[PDB]
Amino acid sequence: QMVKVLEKCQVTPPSDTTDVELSLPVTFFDIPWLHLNKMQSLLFYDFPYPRTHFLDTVIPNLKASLSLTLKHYVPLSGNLLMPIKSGEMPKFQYSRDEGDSITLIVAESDQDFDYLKGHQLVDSNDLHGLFYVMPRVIRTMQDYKVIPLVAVQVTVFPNRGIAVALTAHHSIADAKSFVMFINAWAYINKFGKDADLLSANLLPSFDRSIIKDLYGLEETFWNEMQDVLEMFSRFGSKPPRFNKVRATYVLSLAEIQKLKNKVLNLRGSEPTIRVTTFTMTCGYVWTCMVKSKDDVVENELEYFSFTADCRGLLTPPCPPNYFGNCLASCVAKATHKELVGDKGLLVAVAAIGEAIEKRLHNEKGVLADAKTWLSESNGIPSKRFLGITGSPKFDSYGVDFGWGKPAKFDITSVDYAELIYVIQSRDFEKGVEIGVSLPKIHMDAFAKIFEEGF
Repeated sequence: QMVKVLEKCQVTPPSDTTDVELSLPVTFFDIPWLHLNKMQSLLFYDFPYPRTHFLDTVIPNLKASLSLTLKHYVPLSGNLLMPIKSGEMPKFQYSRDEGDSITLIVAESDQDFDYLKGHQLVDSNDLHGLFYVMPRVIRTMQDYKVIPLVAVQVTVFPNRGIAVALTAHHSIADAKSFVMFINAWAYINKFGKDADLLSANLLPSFDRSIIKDLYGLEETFWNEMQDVLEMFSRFGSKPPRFNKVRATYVLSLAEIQKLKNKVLNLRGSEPTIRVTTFTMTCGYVWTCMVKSKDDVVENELEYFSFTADCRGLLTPPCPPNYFGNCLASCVAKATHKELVGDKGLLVAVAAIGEAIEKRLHNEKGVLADAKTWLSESNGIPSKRFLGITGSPKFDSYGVDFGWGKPAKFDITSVDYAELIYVIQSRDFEKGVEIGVSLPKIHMDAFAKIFEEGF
């Protein structure tokens, strides 16, 4: 590692313009995600300015803007409170009398910045190295442990660029919500204290009185998770040495059409299939991902799990800007023989759409079968699995602290699993950037089959 830390500090919300306390409940949507304490989000920026300007001006204004935007995102300055004793339930808490506050790390790195941001093969470890390791438990009260929610590590590459590296506990925000926060923080820094986050649709909602647990999912989800939380809680927070490299792929909207029509042409008349930019991009990626395994050296089932934002399907109406987890587990299944065969792309896209219709588009309600979300996931062999985090809906390249849009946005937390992430493309309007992570021998296999599909 060539990352040297310059300063560690604490960012609090504004004093005397906040409540001394804010307690927040743990809805049944948040419970599946309680054991995941890393939802990393890296953002590289071109910054052709002297390290002096960085420290003199850039760090203050970020420290400054972060404080202001915290008065609208208060829970992010608090912690998660995990129960130590049976019969108590988790919660979120911000106590200003505890000096609750996000840890900012001011760092300086001496690596090649144009390398760390590129789309060509990038060592995944170099990327995890730019993130601060949040503690597992910052203090133990008498009912619950206190687990931190957010830390950011700003890191300068002198005369090259800046890398903003955030780390959120997955209990407090899903992909949509966490990107809203990053975009408010950027927005208030760029424009200033008199920045209208409401008008910009970057104003959260923490009211969960309208989140109602009508199917008793909260009780069921807690008890299934009990086993998981014990096992996964004893993982020291340091990033393991990943034997995985990162590569980045870009599809135009037109290259999605070349995939769309490829599916339509493959005589997908028989049953009409739903063909969207999302189901396309996964469909094609999953198909390549399955084939890559073979070229490295069966006829079992391959699974592809993804999340879906229920905020729009809930009842009562749940605000679009509701902050927190609000996701649905979807698991496509398909035959290895079929996904690698002549109709592989067509099989995959059909499979992914057939998973949303039974789950999300379940014409009986989203939560109708939700007592099963937690018990399908575990029935996936780790050997036959693909996952996708993020969504083209989220404005990942709109995070502009005042230096321009980002050079790259990397959901770095993918390496912890057989995952890919799909992000709004930076340079193409309705395109997508697909972040893939694989060992290099494997990764070469992927890209080959990825290139050949056109």
